[PDB]
Amino acid sequence: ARTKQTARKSTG
Amino acid sequence: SGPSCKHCKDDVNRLCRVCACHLCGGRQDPDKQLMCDECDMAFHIYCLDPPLSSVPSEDEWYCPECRND
Ligand SMILES: [Zn+2]
Ligand SMILES: [Zn+2]
Ligand SMILES: [Zn+2]
Repeated sequence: ARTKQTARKSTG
Repeated sequence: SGPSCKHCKDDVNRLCRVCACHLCGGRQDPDKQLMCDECDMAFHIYCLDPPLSSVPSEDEWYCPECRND
């Protein structure tokens, strides 16, 4: 499966 | 490596079709949103109330249209 590099949940 | 959206990156806060659900375009749970590799598009597989019990990572997921080809 493929996902977007940017997501609402981002961490440092 | 660059962001999936290079045209609306500045407006990532806004909703854009390039990086959004193909039909509704909402973001109820993009982390659970699967994209078809052959069509390269997002599907309502996650927009529907009933969620999937497990999401395949090693096995690429294809939209029903691809399988019905
Ligand atoms: Zn975008
Ligand atoms: Zn949708
Ligand atoms: Zn497909």
